[PDB]
Amino acid sequence: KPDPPLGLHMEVTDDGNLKISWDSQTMAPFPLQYQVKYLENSTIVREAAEIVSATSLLVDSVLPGSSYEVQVRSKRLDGSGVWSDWSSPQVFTTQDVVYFPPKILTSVGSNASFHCIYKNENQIISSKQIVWWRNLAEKIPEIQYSIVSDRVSKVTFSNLKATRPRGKFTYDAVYCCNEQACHHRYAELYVIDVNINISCETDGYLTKMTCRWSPSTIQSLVGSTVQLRYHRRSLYCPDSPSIHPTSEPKNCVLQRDGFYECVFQPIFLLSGYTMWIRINHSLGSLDSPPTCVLPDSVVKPLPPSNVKAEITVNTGLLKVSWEKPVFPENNLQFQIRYGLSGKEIQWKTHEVFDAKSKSASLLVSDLCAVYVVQVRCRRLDGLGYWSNWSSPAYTLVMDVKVPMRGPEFWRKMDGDVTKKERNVTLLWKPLTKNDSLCSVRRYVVKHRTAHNGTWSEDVGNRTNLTFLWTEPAHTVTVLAVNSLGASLVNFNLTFSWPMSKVSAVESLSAYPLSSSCVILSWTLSPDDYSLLYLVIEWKILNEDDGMKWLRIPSNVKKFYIHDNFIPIEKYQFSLYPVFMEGVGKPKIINGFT
Amino acid sequence: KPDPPLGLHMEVTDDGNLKISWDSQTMAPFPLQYQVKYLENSTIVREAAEIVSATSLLVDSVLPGSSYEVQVRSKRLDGSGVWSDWSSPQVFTTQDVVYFPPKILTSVGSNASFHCIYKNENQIISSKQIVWWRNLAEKIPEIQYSIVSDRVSKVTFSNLKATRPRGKFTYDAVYCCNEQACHHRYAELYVIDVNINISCETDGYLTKMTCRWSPSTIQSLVGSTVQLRYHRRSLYCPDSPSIHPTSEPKNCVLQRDGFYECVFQPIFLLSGYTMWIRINHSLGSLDSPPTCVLPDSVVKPLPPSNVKAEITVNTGLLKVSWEKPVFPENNLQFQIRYGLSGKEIQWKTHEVFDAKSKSASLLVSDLCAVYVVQVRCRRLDGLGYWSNWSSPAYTLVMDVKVPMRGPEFWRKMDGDVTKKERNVTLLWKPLTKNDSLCSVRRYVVKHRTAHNGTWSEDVGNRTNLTFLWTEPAHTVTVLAVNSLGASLVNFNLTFSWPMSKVSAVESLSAYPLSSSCVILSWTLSPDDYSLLYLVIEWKILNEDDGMKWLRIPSNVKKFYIHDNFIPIEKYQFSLYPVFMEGVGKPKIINGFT
Amino acid sequence: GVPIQKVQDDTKTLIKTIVTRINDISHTQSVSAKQRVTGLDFIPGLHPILSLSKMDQTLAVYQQVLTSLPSQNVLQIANDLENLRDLLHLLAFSKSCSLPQESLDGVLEASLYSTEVVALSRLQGSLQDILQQLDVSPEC
Repeated sequence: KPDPPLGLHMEVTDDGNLKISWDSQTMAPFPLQYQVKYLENSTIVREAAEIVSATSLLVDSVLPGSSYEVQVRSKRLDGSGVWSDWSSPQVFTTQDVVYFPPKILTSVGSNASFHCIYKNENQIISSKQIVWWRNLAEKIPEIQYSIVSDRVSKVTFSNLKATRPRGKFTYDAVYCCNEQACHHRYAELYVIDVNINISCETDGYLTKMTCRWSPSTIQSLVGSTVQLRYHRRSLYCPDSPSIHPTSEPKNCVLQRDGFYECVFQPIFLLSGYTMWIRINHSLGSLDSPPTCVLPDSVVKPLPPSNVKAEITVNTGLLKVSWEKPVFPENNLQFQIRYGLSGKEIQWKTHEVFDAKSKSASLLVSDLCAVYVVQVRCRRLDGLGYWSNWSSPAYTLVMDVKVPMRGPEFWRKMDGDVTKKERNVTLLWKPLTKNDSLCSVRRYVVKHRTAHNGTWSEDVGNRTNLTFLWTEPAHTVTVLAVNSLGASLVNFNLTFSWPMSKVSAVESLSAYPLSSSCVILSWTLSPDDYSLLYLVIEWKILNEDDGMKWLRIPSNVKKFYIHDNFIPIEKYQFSLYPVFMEGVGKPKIINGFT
Repeated sequence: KPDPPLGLHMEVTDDGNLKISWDSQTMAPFPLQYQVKYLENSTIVREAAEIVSATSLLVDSVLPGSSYEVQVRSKRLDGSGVWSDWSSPQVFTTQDVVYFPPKILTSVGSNASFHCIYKNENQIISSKQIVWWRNLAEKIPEIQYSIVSDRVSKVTFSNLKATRPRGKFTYDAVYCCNEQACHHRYAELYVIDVNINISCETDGYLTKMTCRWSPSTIQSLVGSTVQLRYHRRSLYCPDSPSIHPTSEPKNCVLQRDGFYECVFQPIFLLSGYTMWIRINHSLGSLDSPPTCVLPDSVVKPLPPSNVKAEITVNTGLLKVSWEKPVFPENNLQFQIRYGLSGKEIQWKTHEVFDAKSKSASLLVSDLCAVYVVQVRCRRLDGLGYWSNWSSPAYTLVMDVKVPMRGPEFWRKMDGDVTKKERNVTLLWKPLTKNDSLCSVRRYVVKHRTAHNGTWSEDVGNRTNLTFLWTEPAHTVTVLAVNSLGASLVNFNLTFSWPMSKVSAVESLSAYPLSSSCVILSWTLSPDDYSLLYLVIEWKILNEDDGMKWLRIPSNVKKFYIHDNFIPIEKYQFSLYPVFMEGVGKPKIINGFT
Repeated sequence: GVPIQKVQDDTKTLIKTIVTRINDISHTQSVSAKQRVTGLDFIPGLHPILSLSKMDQTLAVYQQVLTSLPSQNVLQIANDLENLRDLLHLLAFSKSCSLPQESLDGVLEASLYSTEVVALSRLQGSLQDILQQLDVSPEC
């Protein structure tokens, strides 16, 4: 005799039906026939017993606010069997509202519809009187209504815009009502921002796919698994990205920024990857809009490499040489930023429009000053990004030419006035980076005499040289010899006693602007000889030392003398005119400082 | 038959009471009466036996230097019970020297009485022979001495003072001695300050309560237990701060700020918490004045959120906007600090008394520099805390209004005298923040001629502009256009050769006041043409550059020029009179500085 | 001993505070308070609460309802309701008058969201009504 049925279960469907399912006799090695009686204590009481060979049954068009008592018995299907006892009756009580379906879980832009059975005083009202509201806000437009039956009313939503949140809820609430009076139960519309832009990037070595996406929206409904789904089409991305039936999951790892990142190696450089996010929920499943990516199109450009900067020979231009990055092989324009080497770099930009030019040249103000120069490249069509700046290129401090100008020198007299041969001590000063390039190896004093002729004496790096002047006329020139050669411009100063008495200054005056500022003016006589410049000699009046000189152009009547003068000591200022034929007769004045 | 009694113990009280206790037999379901025998092995041996229904017995007047032995047996109280076996005896021995009491813990203004039974060579000396000494330093006056008995010495302190701590001795150590013969025994009299200020703060969400308090004074006694005790009374706090008999301890932990801080969570919000610090000391329990609080009154005022500080256009005020925090809900006072942006800031402060004002306008010296502003708020009644200063708020540099007065511009001549088309270089200076208000976006030079009418060419940010003047007359007006418009008051300058020969100055002279100041004197001729103003043009004589001009009112006769004057150079003072029709002929003099 | 004016001001401040704090929960403000919903008729919604005993039994029922909902914010609001009920007992003591002192699970289980949103907006209404009639000489 068969065992009475066990595990009776029954559920109200989305389409407003009832499905009854129960556990069969596992121990029975023979088929079973099931008599299931339902007592519908609805607005109309209907007790009816149906027969099923399986464990499933359906009842259609449920009446709202109704009881249901379900009973099941079983029997041996084959042979002279005996019907078993009833199972446990179970009682359902329906409510005033029936939904078709209760809930929908979907994405943006879909088409979602509901139907309603509204009871009122056990009278199923006309569908013309059933009207919906979304979370008790406003009446759905009439064009979105429909009548499946006079009792089953219908509402439709096309072009579903994503449900912008209202509090912690993740859905729109819905009640369908007999206009002004209706029931407690609430229908849920789960729509979220499913259009997501997962940003995928190729590594600079073309061995890695890294994909990041921020799930800022999904972390509001719980109990749903989330994963990355993808497929690989053989070559390139079809213009319509869609989910091919074969799909595969990818494991991904969360980071601190709240983004999930997915790491892929090795990479198919030309296979198109159709990718999306799968969200498996109890209600159903959602998928983000499939997007196809081709790896070579998301490659971060690589910096130019093997960068050396050097000052061009005999021109002073900044030549920068580099090697093209391995990828991509397409034509690239180069933006080169450059400036001085230091804490602050006055970045200026050079534009190179041909890829084959692995080296270029630019203009700089200083020709041995260290610089910081970097290079970046972009694809010619602009399809891509800007590569990282190249290795900072530095320029070496080295002379490129011969020096431009020789040092300024002046004479000091040693010996008595009467005796002919006097010790001329030529004192010059070290040359800055404006005329001496950036270094000088030595100074050479080239003489010029009517008796001994022209001879050059090397004094090395010294700024002084004492030589015995003997002849009535003696020109002397000073040349600054660097690692490459002698200075181009070189002042020539002649010594001559007959022209040592030639006066070229009418008047000389000095005023103490400050302790470190002595302001000097002079009026010069009409000069017959070829005058190059003048030499200001200032010293404390009536002393042997303190002797100091500067080279003034003869074209000016001004000179600022900036020196640590002693206020209590009066200073003797001597202005010496310089001619081709010889040093002229000075003008000597005395003034305070 | 009942079991023999167990758990015998004996103790001696302060006054000299002998307490004997034993453990009652719980296993017996009937009351028990105990026969207890005690043998006093004193100087005279005694033995006695009593019957008590309870489990305790008292023997008053414990004899010094005496032994006591106790034994107990039990019998059923109701019915024909049988006496149980005698228990295990307990033996104890006593001591000699006595104080009443050994120590006293009290506060200022108390009436502390002390007594001592002092034993000298096994003899209790008379109370007149016992002398009390404060810390063995100063004898206590005999007016405070009293005679309880010949063998009990008494001292009294009415209206006590605070026992100021001497090192680690917060108490006073009284020594009662045989005049000059002092024992080592002493009595400790404590006075301890317990006044502690407690700061309590309710969270910013109304879920938990956090209290902080500093044990500043109590960090002088160790070995005692210091803890916070709280009692929750159903509504509010009693109007008189008091100790309810029932209370509980609260777990609180010290933190690095020096304040014990502890949290109640979740909170009973209008349900009054009466707490105070209990200190179980060896002498008893010192209790801080019971402080009761209603947590709602000590909620945190949050720093106000979303404050925007900007510049009001067309009015030049500093606008600040904000919203009230989530809590509290009472009226609020607000404090605002503001100043110019920078590493250093001069904080100006203002306060708002009405809570309805969510916006404010303020006056600031600088109108168009970056400003940093911070906000804080407190309960208007002040029953709480001052909020942390808000995040810095930065204004945006926008022009307040169109400029007021236009720039002063002058002419520089380039070209031959006969060559009519001459380059006029208009030179002006940027306006001050009083004229330009915030900034001048651009300069527009509007020209005027009888041929081309009036036309303008935009200059940019440059203060110099060289234009080719060709016509016999040409008017120029420089307009400083800000983001809203041009300057209101502007000057027009006309260039025209035929009346450029018009004389307006009779006599001109200069005097070198100093190397930094020079005085300019002039007397003017009766002007037929409208003399708007003059333009003093000073430059290095017999030179081209060094050219500097200044505009002078035509209604004055004296002027002062301040510059880094060069006393060597004679200077060409060219006072150019300016007319409505055009520039007049300069008055040119030469003079040293 | 007990200053009654402080109690009226604290009562008003706490009511206004609870209503605004619950007012920060955004989804309830857009829900019609007066709209009738069949099934939650046991919740003492808008139905003239015109006596001290009716206010007390109303807040008692509201307390019993809030006690079963597992949210922390509502738990403290329920604590404030406790302080308020004890305060109404103190107010009746001030005016001299005695004050004496199931199906929730079914609606909580079948429709918790609807039940909560309505229960809360009705609570806000009850407090707004008591406030609107805490000056027209309240009587026991």
